[PDB]
Amino acid sequence: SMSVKKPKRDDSKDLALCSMILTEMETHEDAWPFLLPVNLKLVPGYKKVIKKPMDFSTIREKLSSGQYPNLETFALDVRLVFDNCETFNEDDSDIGRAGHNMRKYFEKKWTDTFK
Repeated sequence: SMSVKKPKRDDSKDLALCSMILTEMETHEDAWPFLLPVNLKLVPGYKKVIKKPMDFSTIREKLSSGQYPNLETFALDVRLVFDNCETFNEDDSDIGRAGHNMRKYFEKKWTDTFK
């Protein structure tokens, strides 16, 4: 509360560390469904159904330009990518499986880097 603070967690490396995680996600072989924004002209149903599209290239631009106020807002956009994928793709599809794999990969990197 006022003039009463928990000890200051060092967040000075968070930008660099999120960048490295994002690099590792970018270079994963199952990243291909997620590298660029879904083409909203060419994928029927996407625009109406997925209220907040997100992809790695959009996260990367947001990261590079100081649009994440903290590491939790960064994790929320990464998770959004996978939540969107699950909303639109069957579990038993290449893209559906890619999404589950990438989410797993991300969550472990996140835990090991920050928890």
